[PDB]
This record gives sequence, C-alpha cells and structure tokens, in this order.
Amino acid sequence: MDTIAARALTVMRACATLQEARIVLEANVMEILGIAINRYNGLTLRGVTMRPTSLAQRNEMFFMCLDMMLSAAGINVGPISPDYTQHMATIGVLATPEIPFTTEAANEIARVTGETSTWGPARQPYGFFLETEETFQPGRWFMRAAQAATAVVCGPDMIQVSLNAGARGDVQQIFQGRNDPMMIYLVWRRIENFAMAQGNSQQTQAGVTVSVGGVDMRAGRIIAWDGQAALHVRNPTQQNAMVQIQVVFYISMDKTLNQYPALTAEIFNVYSFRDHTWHGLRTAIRNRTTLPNMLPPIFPPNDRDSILTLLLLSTLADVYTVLRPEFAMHGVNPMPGPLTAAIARAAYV
Amino acid sequence: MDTIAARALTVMRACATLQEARIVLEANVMEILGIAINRYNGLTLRGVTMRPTSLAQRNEMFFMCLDMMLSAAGINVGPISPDYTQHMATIGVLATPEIPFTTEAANEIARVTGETSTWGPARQPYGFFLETEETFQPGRWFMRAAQAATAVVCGPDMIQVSLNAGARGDVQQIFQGRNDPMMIYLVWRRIENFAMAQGNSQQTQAGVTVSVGGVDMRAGRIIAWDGQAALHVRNPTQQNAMVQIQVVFYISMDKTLNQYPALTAEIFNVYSFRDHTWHGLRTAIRNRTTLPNMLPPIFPPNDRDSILTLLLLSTLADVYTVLRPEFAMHGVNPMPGPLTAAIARAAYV
Amino acid sequence: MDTIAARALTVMRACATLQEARIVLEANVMEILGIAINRYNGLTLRGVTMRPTSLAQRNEMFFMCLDMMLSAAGINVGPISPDYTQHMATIGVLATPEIPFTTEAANEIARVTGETSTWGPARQPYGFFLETEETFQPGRWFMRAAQAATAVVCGPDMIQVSLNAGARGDVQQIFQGRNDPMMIYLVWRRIENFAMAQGNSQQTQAGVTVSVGGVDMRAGRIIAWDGQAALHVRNPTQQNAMVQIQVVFYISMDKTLNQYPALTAEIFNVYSFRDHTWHGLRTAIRNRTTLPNMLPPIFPPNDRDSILTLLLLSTLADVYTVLRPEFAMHGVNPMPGPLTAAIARAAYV
Amino acid sequence: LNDYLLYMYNTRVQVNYGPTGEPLDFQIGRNQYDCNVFRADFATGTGYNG
Repeated sequence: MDTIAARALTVMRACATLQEARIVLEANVMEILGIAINRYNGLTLRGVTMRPTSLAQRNEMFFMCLDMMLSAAGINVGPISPDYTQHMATIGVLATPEIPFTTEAANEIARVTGETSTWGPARQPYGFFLETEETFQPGRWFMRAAQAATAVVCGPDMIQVSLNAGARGDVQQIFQGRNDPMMIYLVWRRIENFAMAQGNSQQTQAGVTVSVGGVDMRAGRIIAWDGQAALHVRNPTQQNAMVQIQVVFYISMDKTLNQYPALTAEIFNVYSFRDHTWHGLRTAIRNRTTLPNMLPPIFPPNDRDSILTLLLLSTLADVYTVLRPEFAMHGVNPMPGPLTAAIARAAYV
Repeated sequence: MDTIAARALTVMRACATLQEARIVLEANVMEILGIAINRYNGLTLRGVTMRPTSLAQRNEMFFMCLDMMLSAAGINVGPISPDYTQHMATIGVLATPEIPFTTEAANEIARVTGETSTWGPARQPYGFFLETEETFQPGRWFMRAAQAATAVVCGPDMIQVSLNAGARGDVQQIFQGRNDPMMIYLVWRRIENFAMAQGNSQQTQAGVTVSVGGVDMRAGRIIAWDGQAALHVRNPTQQNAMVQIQVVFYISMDKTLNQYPALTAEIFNVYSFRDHTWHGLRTAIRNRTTLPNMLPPIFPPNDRDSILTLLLLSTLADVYTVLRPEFAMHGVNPMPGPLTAAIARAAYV
Repeated sequence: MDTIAARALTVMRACATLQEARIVLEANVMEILGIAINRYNGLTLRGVTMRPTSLAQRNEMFFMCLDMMLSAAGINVGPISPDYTQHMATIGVLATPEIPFTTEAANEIARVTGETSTWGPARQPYGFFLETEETFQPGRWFMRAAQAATAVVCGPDMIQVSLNAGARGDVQQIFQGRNDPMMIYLVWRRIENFAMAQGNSQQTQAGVTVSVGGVDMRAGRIIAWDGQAALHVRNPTQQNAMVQIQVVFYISMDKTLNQYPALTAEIFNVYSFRDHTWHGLRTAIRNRTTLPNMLPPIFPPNDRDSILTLLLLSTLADVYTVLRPEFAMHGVNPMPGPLTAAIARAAYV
Repeated sequence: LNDYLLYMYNTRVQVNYGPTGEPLDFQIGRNQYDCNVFRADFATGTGYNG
C-alpha cells in the first residue's frame, strides 16, 4: 500500500522532468516512464507518449498522474470534467511490482507512515491560555475574597499572582485541566510597578521566591516544569507583591506543522491558485477528503491519509505547472486576461 | 530557460559529490560530469578534471560552478577577481540538450517557477496591528466623545472595546484598510478586571456577547472571520464592560518564508560566513541583485530571479565547502588565524 | 570522515527501500547493497541478506544499520542488549572507498559540516527581553527620580519610555549588554492613553519624535537598528507623553532551528515513541551524547557531532519503521499490545 | 543441481558459500538468493514440486 503511493509519487516526480521537447533524460527516468506508461496504457488503453509535444499528449499524461494521484490516495472524484474520466484500474497499475520507485520516495513515505502511526513531543504553536474566556488587566492588583495569594490570567501566555505581605501558596491549579502538556517552560519576573485596587502605583520588594517542587528558582531564567510538581510562591516581604509567570512555550503529543519536513511549504503549494482550472481541480479533489477545499487547515492534520494526500497533491501541482494542461471542468469558467493578484483573490469563495 | 537553471543546479550538486580523490562515483554522476565537463572545456578552453587532486584543479571546477551559477541566475558580477574571469559562454553549455538534469533538480526549479508565478494563502509571520502609529494601555477604559462603544488597539495583535451599560455597536472598521486579509482568526475574552478613567477597579459582568455576521460566538474560541462580516458587540449588562479581541493569526496572498520548502534554512546557509573569500564573493554577487548583500531580507522575496539566485548560491556554498577553494578577491584580505565567532562578527560591515 | 558519514546514510536509506519481499529494486540500490553487505559480513562475520524475509534476517540488517549509524556519529553505547553487540570494525567498512554514496547524501553532509563549522545571522526564536528579572505594568507612568526621560521594560519584546513635557534623551542603553545582536528591528508607537502615577488617564500629543543615529523615524514602521547608533526620543509637546518601542525580532550569530533544512521534523522524528524497543534504543544512544535522551533540547545544538547524530538517528528511526525489528533490551519490558496515546505518554519517564 | 549451478560456461557470478559442506549452501546471484531452498526436505518438499 505504501509501496503503491511511493510508485505514484515516483512517476509524477518523473513526469515533472519533462520540461522540453528534444532534451535527453536522466537514465533513471527513461527506465521508470518506459515501464509505467506501457503498463498504464496496457490497462487504460489511453495514448500516453514518452515525449509529449502536442497538447492532447500532454493532457493525457497529466490525466495519468491525476489517476495515479487519486488512486494512491483512495479518492473517487466523480463527474468533475467532460474531458477527463477516472479509471479505477490505475490502482492495479500502481500495484504492479514491476514498476520501480525511487529511494527518495521510499523514505518519504516511510517517514509519513512512521510518525503518523505513533506520537511524540512537540512545541505547540499557540499560547497556553489561548482558550480562556476571562482575562485580567496586566499589572493590576486583584485579590479574590478570603485568599492571601491569587493567581490569574492576563494574556494568551501570561499569568500574574497577587500576594499579600507575608503570604504564600500553590499556583499549579491555574495551569492544569487545559490541554495535556508533557513539559511546560516557565520564566517568572517581578512586577516592580503595578496598580493598586484604587489606581495608585505600588512597588514589589526584592525577596519574593518562586520554588518548583521544593527547589528555589531564579527570576528571568527558563524553567523545566513537569506540570505536576508544586508551583509555590512565597512573599516574605512586608508589602504587597505581584509576580508574573510566563509560559514561553510548552510541549505536547498533538501533531504540529513540523511532524514532516517542510509540510507547510507543500500545503502552500497545494492551496495556491495558479489558474482557475487548477483551482477548481484541487478543490473538487479535496471535497472528497476531510481537508478544507481552499483554505489551509486551522489545526494540522494527524492521519496518514490526509498527510499523504497533501504530499501527492503538492507533487501533482508541480506536474500541473510543467505540463501546462488545458481542459474543461464543471463550474470553471476561465478568464484569459493575464491573471493578477486581484483575479486570484476573488476565486477563493 | 528553467532547463538551463536545473542543469546548472545538477552540475553543482554533482560536483558536491567529490569529497575525496580515490572514491568511486555513482555511475549516474560519471555520466553527468563526463558530458558537462567535456562540453565546458570545449566552449571555455579551461582545464577542469573530473577527478581533481592538486588545488588549481579544484579551483577550476569551482569557477565552473560559479560561471554556471551566475549564467543560470542571469548575473554579471564583472571584474571581482584577478584569478577569475567570468566567461559568459557558460550559458551556451547549460543550453546543451545532451546534458541531463536530475529529477530532484527538475522538481526543484518547477516549484520555484511554480509558486513564483502565482499567489496563495499564507499564515503571515507578524502581528495584524504591527504597522500602527498609536497604541493604548491594555486593560484601560477609554471612551471617545459621543460614543457608547469604542474599539481601540492595545498591542501588535490586540484590541479592546469599551462598552457602556446597555451599549452595542459594530467594530470591524478598526481592522479594515490594513493589509489585504482573506481570513482573520479571532478569539475574544472578557476583561474581568480593568482600570477606569480615574484608576479604580471595575468588573465586567457575564452576559456580554460578540456576534459575527449575525451569529453569536462564544468566548475563548477561535473564529474564522472573513473581515467583511459584521463584528457586532453587545453589552446587555447594567455596568461598564470591556472585552479584548485577539487576532491569533491571519492569512493573505503575500509571500512568506514558507513559499518554498525550508527556504529559511537555505537562506541561512547563504548568509553564513565560512571565510572572508566566501563572504566577499557572496556579497559581490548580491550587489548585482535586489537582495541584501549580507543581512537576511526583512521581507521574504517574491520573484523567480530572487529565489532562484538564493538557491543557486546556497548550493554554490556547499560546493565551496567541499572543494576548499583558495583565490584572491579584489578588496578582500584573508586572515589565516583559525577563525573565531569574533573575526566573523567583524566582517559583516 | 565526511565520506564515511555519507556512506552510512546511503546504506541506511537503501535498507529503507525494502518494503516488500518480491518487489523489483532500482538497479542502483542492488549495486550498492551488493557491495556494502558483502564487505560488512566480511569484517563483522554476520549473515545479512539483501532480500530478508524471516525476522532474524531483518534484525541482522537493522543491527548493521545501527552499527554504522553509531560508527559514523562516533558513539559507543556498550552493553545495552543481550541480542546485540556493537562491532567496532564497522568504521572500517564505512571507509572502504569501493562503497559509493548518493549525491543526495553527499550534499546532505556537506551542508551539516558546512554551517556547523562557521556562523551566520539568523532570526532569533524568543523575545529580546526574555531573560529579564523585573517588568513593569504596560501603559503605566513611571519616572525614575531626577530623570526627564525613563525607559523601562514591560514585556518580553516591549519597552516603554516616559517623557516629561519638553523632555528629550537617549535610550539605547536599556537594550545594550544583552545577547549579541547584529541588527534589532524596531517599531515605535505613541501610547495615546496611559495611566498616571495616581491612576488618571493622560493623553500623548502628536509631535513626539524618535530619531536613530540622527535621522528621524516615523511611527508604526519597522526600523533596522544596528544597536550602536543613537536611539533618541524627543518630546516638544507641553504635556506628559509615553511611547512604546517594540523589538519585533532581531538577528544574531546563534544557531537556530533553521540552521539545517527542516531540522525540526528530523528532531521530532527521533524524539517520537514508535514502541518501547525504539524508545529505549534511542534513549540509550543519546546517553552517550550531549543531547537530552527523551525531550527536545530547549536550545538548538551547534556542533557537528550533535546535528550529525540527529540525522543518523532520524534515518535509523525510519529504518526501524520499515524493518519492524524485534529484540530485547536491558531494562525494557515491551508491552505487546497495539499501543495508545496513553501508553506512549507514560513511557517518557 | 549443485554441481551444475556451479558449472559456469560463461562469466562467473558471486558464489557466497555456506558454512555447511552440504550441497546447495551457497548463494549465487548478484542479488544473492539461497540455493539452500532447493535442498531436499521430505517433510517440507522445499526443493522439488509442490
């Protein structure tokens, strides 16, 4: 199955090699296409040429990559064009052990299937307290009734603790319950000048100490907190004190855009416009998938199928570029006037 | 044209394989360099050997890579060295169809020319309100004369609306006119404790609602906003209320650093020092380009020629590393003492 | 030495190609492994097959990849398994000239040795004022005794100057002394509504100017600052003013995650779980290095040996995925189940 | 079979013998391939038919 996808990839990547009419190919290519094309036309009956020159020959080859791309993904696009029809048989061609694939493509899939099958620690892209409903003014005093120490949020990655003179207490519970962190990296500071309950300026005297799991920690230094240890703040000072604790970044098992090398660059290449023909194509293709048809996913995907699809489409995009295919598509009305940023803008719904 | 570029790239990466003298080469390489060199020494009359050993043989090969690198980027550095004379006929060599290029090289150039010619949605690196002249204190009340609801910026990615008891009004106009966003991702929270015009602490009561285009949205949840729909805030509470709205990230068709796979890592490799000989060579090359000669562009380039150039240099850079070339350069004086983080720091003007 | 590392990578990436039993291999692959395994079994005396099928044949090969992966990174794990024993003769195999390596591998190593042996300007990851101990409330008036202008930090990438009516003064010293920037990109704004020492709202009148090294800069525009020039702030206005200067980002010669193309994903791959047998194997190997055995280094390494290792392990991780080896490891008690997100979480100490 | 897999009237191929002196231990082929498979186990029938 992976082998299948690897082959499909190898072929499309090999088709992108066709830039000119009389150029000579890399030994590697003439070995791949020669076989592939023959086996393809063998079960497809289409007229794919090794060196397409016309346009109908180029469209044909593109339809081929398209077929292999869709197949390798497991997509049944349905009636999307009058000029193109999808041959389910392409899957059988890709299952032919006789068609070789590149080492590059081999490892490429191995990585996807490898990581997409298991979990791992990774730097989360957004602030820790991004999903909070209530936020308080940064640098302002706030003491919840009956408490000597009051921890509270003040931003997407910021919290501040209001300690009374000589007060102490745990703060960890304001962090827990959200997400499922493995290690939270903290860096606390002293709010030297903060506003009081009335508005008057106040000073935080040096001497306040923040200890994690017992051991005392310095201010302005990153701290490896396990999220479970006791986050204890003490104020031995004879005045009101306020200290801010920052979640510089945290790591969890949720997949990020760095699960696979330059995944982002690909995603962009796929969501890109090019022209109306490509636009609609790429769209209609993703309609069958869980991925958003024309606007990047808010949250990075986590399943083999999705990741794969993207890589395949990205490659098919490059193939599209080199082949310069022209053909119809349901609901796509091409505007020939030199294409600009303005026209492209409009196309996105 | 793309073919010319891909060939140049292939040759450089092919030369990059020569790390030692006796080592056996991948038969694929022997074909490439066998042809390339034969047609180069024929149209340039230089003595480049496939298996260099001396040093002058190594330099000669590098000058070739440089000649191609330049010819491919369409650059004419002029008289920058007493040892090197850029022979412009290199383009003629890079146009020889008998010279093959790698599948990798093909897909590489196809990508550059691919995205460079069209637009696409990107995550955008900086904050939405980065280019604002004015800013307000985060968490402080402000009511512009005669209004009942006043939106006001308070950060690079932050705004806050001051609502009177029972007030309501649109906010969208504060976002408009800036950049060219396609989709702005929001996440609003309630500023539970803010400062009044006088300084006293005020509370925001639960009941405030923020609706996008008519539909009511929850607090602390990311929202896909097109930027045109009505961002209407309502305060059915019998007290003053202040809410903070955050632009976690937005998307626009402006090229970012993720247009081409690991563009950043490539850039770094080019802007690196290595040694003075390299440094100056690289600078002198970029003096011909619209790209900053020794400091990362603040804004990511967006044209074929730019990106293309960078890559050709990045490769030419590795070619430099492996070959270990030694030559004179006008206006550059080599300091042979071991090279330290200090010596390099000084070379960057 | 570099030649040695590339060969090891070539072999590993080649072993990854064996996804199935009867699949047709690229003539290139057979030619390589044919020599590699023939010479390895000669100096090691083990039985590795080109077309492994059983399991012991699969382990034998994986062990070979491990032996090479280690020899290349220069590691000696010692007694960590009853099934496996590291042969030091493996280094002699990776030096045998008759064993070729790919163009891809050569260009991969040349990139590591390249940027690792020198420095370069790169966008730093965290905020400028991250390693600070004291922070003040953003938007609050604070004038240090006897001064007409008082600059003070209020965020990880923020500072705010408090000017008196008709006051002027240099500010550059608050930035200096930290890190070792080459260029610090700024963008200043006028705090249109700030809190006074007492709590009342105060307006900043238009007219306040900021000039770098003499020349006057606009508000809300990015400013390339060399960190040495005179950052002067003036206030010709007849009232109290407050402006915020932001360090959007800055560049320094410290290695970042973008030193090597998509290094992030390569790291994530190695730090991923897969299964207990992997987890332990990867950990036990990292115990011989300066790298954290099971959690992403907060700070991106900067030495040849460190990065080189990450790549060899990232690749060996893929080799693991494809070969599906099964063997014992001291201290590791494998749970033969299907594996869940929970079980992986628990495995990380 | 053995005697004749070993009789090369053309250019010779890599014959990587096995520790056992028993016929068909080697692995002739530029891709190896056991000839040990075509041994002769009666309980398996690994060499001859079916």
